[PDB]
Amino acid sequence: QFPQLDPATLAAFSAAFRGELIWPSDADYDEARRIWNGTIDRRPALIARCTSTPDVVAAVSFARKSGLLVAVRGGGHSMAGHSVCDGGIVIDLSLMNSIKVSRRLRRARAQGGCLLGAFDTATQAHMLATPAGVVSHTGLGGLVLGGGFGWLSRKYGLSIDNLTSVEIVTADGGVLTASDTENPDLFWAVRGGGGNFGVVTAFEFDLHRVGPVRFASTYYSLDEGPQVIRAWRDHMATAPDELTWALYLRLAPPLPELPADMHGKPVICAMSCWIGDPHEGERQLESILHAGKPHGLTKATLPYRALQAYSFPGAVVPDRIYTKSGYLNELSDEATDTVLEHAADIASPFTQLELLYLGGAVARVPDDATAYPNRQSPFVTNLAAAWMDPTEDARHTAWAREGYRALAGHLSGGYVNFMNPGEADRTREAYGAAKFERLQGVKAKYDPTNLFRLNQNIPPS
Amino acid sequence: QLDPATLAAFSAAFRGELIWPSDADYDEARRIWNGTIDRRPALIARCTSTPDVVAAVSFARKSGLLVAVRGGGHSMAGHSVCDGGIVIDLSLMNSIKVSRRLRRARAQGGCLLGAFDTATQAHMLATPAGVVSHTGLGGLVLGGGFGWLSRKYGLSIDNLTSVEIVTADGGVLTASDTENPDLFWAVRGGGGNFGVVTAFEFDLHRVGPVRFASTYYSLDEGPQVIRAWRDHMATAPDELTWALYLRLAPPLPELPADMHGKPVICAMSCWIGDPHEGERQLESILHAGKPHGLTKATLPYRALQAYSFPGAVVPDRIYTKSGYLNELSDEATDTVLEHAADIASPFTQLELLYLGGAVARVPDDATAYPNRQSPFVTNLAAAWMDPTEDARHTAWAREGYRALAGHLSGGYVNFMNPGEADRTREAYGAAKFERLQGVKAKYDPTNLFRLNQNIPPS
Ligand SMILES: Cc1cc2nc3c(=O)[nH]c(=O)nc-3n(C[C@H](O)[C@H](O)[C@H](O)COP(=O)(O)OP(=O)(O)OC[C@H]3O[C@@H](n4cnc5c(N)ncnc54)[C@H](O)[C@@H]3O)c2cc1C
Ligand SMILES: Cc1cc2nc3c(=O)[nH]c(=O)nc-3n(C[C@H](O)[C@H](O)[C@H](O)COP(=O)(O)OP(=O)(O)OC[C@H]3O[C@@H](n4cnc5c(N)ncnc54)[C@H](O)[C@@H]3O)c2cc1C
Repeated sequence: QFPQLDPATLAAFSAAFRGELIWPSDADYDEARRIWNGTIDRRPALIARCTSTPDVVAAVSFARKSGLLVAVRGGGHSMAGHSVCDGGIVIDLSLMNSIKVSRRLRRARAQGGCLLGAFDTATQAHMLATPAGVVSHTGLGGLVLGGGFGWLSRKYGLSIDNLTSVEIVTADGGVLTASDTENPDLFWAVRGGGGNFGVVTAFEFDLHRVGPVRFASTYYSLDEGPQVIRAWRDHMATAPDELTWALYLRLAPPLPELPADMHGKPVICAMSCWIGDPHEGERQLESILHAGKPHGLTKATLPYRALQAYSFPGAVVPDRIYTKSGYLNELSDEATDTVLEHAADIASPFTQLELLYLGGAVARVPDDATAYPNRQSPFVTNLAAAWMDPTEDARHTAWAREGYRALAGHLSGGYVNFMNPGEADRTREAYGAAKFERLQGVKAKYDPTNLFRLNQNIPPS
Repeated sequence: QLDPATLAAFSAAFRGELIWPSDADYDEARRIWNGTIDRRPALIARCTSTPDVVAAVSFARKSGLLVAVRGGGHSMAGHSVCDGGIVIDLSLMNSIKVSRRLRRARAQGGCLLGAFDTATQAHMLATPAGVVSHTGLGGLVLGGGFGWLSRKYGLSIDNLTSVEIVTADGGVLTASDTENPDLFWAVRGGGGNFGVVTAFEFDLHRVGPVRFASTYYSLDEGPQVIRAWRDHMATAPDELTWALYLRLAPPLPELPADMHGKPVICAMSCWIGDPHEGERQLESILHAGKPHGLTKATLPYRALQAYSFPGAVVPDRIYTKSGYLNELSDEATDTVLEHAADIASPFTQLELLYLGGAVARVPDDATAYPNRQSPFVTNLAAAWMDPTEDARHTAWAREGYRALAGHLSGGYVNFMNPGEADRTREAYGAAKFERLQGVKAKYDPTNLFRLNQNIPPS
C-alpha cells in the first residue's frame, strides 16, 4: 500500500484525470475499499474513481507505466473479491452510471459502472427491459462480462445475448469498439470472458417490451422437499420459455405471512414468474404452486422494475459470504437427496442453497457463438453461504464445501461469476478446452502482459 | 443563429454531447414525459459534470438563449423543453455516493429516483422521494418531494443538508444551513428558480422490508371507504401511509373480469416499521369496504418504490389540476365520487393523499415549501393516448377542480399544468412569495431561469 510512484508519471496522471483519487490517508479510503464480500480486506495503494472514458484511459496507462496490480470495480459484487487489491490501483467505475435509452429504437447505452436497478429504472421509463441479474445493487459490468442471467433469460437469453457492442479500454491505453462488425474476435471474448481484455466503459443493448409480470413466492416445508424438487425438475424439462421457476432452500424468514413455528427452520422458498400475459400467467403459476402445501404465499402482478427490486426481502445485508457452484445436465434422485440433506444443516438465516433452471433461449444459442460455457446444462446449483460474525467463518465455509463435495461428481463446469476467492484453478474446467484455447489467443492479442488479472483469469498465449 | 466565437468558446469548454435540430436524435431527445408539449429547442446540451453546466449556463446568458433545465423530464407543466432556446439536460449526471457509516448520500442533479433508491438500498438505507421510479430527483426535490417515507421522515427537502448549485452568473456555490443559507432556504421548495443544482447531499435512514397492501373497492362502497380513510388518517401514527386513487380498474388477474375498466377506488398502504405490527395495522384499515384484488406483501423498500402504478403503463398525454384541503367533508367526498364515476381514460386517476405526520412538524418558515399544515392533497391527474381527445380529458380535470374549489387552497408546484403560471402567488402565499422574490433578486436578477413555476425578482 506504499509502492514508489514516480512523481512525473503521477503528475501526468493527476492532470489527465478528472475524477477523484482516494489515498490510504484519506477519510473515505476504508469505505471505498470495502466490497460486497466482507471477508476480503485489502488495502490498495490508490483508488481512482473514474468519471469518463478519458479517465479510464489515464488510469490504465498510469497503472501500466507504474507496474501497479490492476483491480477494476463496477458494482463490487465479485464473489471472489476481485474488485479490490493489496498495494495496487483500483480503477473504480462506480460514478460512471449514465444510461441513454431510445424508446423508438429499443436500445440502451449504459456506462460500465452502472447498477442493475439504475439500468432497469431507465429502461422501464419506456416499458422496456433486457435480461440481467435478480439483485438491484449488483454491478452491470461484471455481471454482463461473465454472461448474466435472471428472470428474463429463459425468454430473451443471457445479458450477453442482447449485447450488440462495447466501448473498451485495452491495456495499451487504446479505446476500441467491439461488435459483430468491428473487432469481432474481441466481441466474442468479452461476451463471457470477464474483465480479461480491458475495461468496458460502455455497453449497448437491444431491449424488449416488458409490461407487468405475474409473480409468486411461497415456502414449502423441507418434509415435502422430495416431491417439490421432483415436480420442479420434471415440469421445467418441458415448460414454455415464458415460465421461470427457481428454488431457494433456506431458513424461513421471520415474516408475518409465515406461521411462527416455521420461522428459522429450513424450508424451500419457491419464486416463479410468467413473462407474457398476466392472465395466462395466473393460470400457469397456479398450476405449479401446489406441488407441496404452500405457506406464506404472495402473488402479485408487478411492473418488471419491481420484480427486479424484489430479491430477496430481508432486514440485514450479509457482511460475509462464500459460494460454491456448478451446473448439472440432469438432476438425479441421488443428487436431490444430497441437496435436501445439506439444506437441513443450514446454520445462517442469510445462507441459501439455490436450485436454478436456465435452458429456454439461453440453450438455443450455439455453444460457439460466445465465450459463455455450459448453455446446454439447464440446472445451476449454488451453495451460497452468508453470515455476519467473522469468528464463525469456518462453520459457514464448511457447509458450502461439504455440500459441494457431496454433489461434485454430478456437477460440471461452473459459472465464472459464482467463483470464490480460492477457485482460480477452476477456470479451465469452467470454460472447457476449446473456449479456453480461443480465449488465450484473444488475450495474447489484446492483453499480452496480463495487465488485467484480477478476474477468473485467462493467461495469454 | 449564434455568434461563432461564443459558440466556439462553449464547445471548447464543454465535455458533453450537443444535439442540434439537424441530428437524427433531436426528435427523441426533445420529447418530455408530458407529450402534449411539443417544442423545438435551438440546441440540447447533455451535460456530464459541473464544469459542463457552468459552460452551458454561461453560453445561454451570453447568447440570450431561453434556458430550459431538464433532470428527469417529468414536468407536469412542460418546463423541461423550450422553443428556440437551450436545454441544459442533466440526464447523464446520474452518479450517487453513499456512506454507510455517516448515513449520507451525495447525488448528482440528473439522477432518477430508482438509481438513487438502488444505491441507498445496497446498504439498507433510504430517504423520502416520489412513488414513480423514473421521475427525476432534480425537479422533485426542488419543489419539496413527497412519497411513502414522508409521514415518517418528512419531505425530500427535510433530509437535504446541502447543494452544489450553478447560478446565472456562471458561479458554483455551496448552499447549506451554514453557507449561503438564504439560497439554501429558497432551493428547498423554490424549484429551479435560483440555478442549476448539480449535486444534492442527503441524510439517510435505515429502511428494511415494509409490509404493503394494494386493493380495489367498488364505488358502491365509496362513501364509507373514503370516510373511514379521512377519519383514520386524522389520528394515524406516522408509520402508516394510506392513499386512495380513483380510477378505472386495470385488467389484472387479481380482479374479477366484470370490474375491469369500471371506476373503483385503488387503495395502497404501507407500514414503515416492524412488518408484524405492519400486518396488524394494514389489516385494521383494509376492511371499510370489501377489498377486491388484494395484494399483500413484505417488500424491500426498493421494490415498494418500483411498484407504482398498477398496470405499469406509460401514458403519452397528461393534464393535472391539484390543490390542498384542510378537511375532507362529506360534501367534498360526494363530489369526488361523482367526478370519479365520469373518468373516461384507463390512465386517469383522481388521487386523494394524506401527508401530515413528519411533514407538518417542520416549522412553516423553515423552508420555501408552503402548506405543511394542510394534510390532504387531491390531484385530478388526467392521462391519455389519443391526441384528438385532448379536450374531453382536460375538461374532466378542470370541471372536477372547479367543483371542489370551495375546499381547495394552495397547490403543489410540482403538480402544476402548463396553463398555471398565474397560480404561483397563491401556491406560496404572500410572505413566502415575497421572501423568494428577494432571493431571486440576489441570485437571478435577470430571471435567466424562468421555465419553472417562476418567481420574478424583486
Ligand atoms: C447479491 C448478488 C446477486 C447476484 N445475482 C446474480 C444473478 O441473478 N445473475 C447473475 O448472472 N449473476 C449474479 N451475481 C453475480 C454477478 O454476476 C458477479 O458477482 C459479477 O461479477 C458482479 O459484477 P460487479 O461489477 O458488481 O462486480 P465487481 O466486483 O466490481 O467486478 C467483478 C469482475 O468484473 C470486472 N469488471 C467489473 N466491471 C467491469 C467493467 N466495466 N469492465 C471490465 N471489467 C469489469 C472486475 O475486474 C472483476 O473481475 C450476483 C452477485 C451478488 C453479489
Ligand atoms: C409519473 C409521475 C409520478 C410523480 N410522482 C410524484 C410523487 O410521488 N411525489 C412528488 O412529490 N412528485 C411527484 N411527481 C412530480 C415531480 O415532483 C415533478 O414532475 C418534478 O418537477 C419532476 O422533476 P424532473 O426532474 O423529473 O422534471 P423536469 O421536467 O426535468 O424538471 C422539472 C422542473 O425542475 C427544474 N429542474 C429539474 N432538475 C433540476 C436541477 N438539477 N436543478 C435545477 N432545476 C432543475 C426544471 O427546470 C423544471 O422547472 C411525479 C411526476 C410524474 C411524471
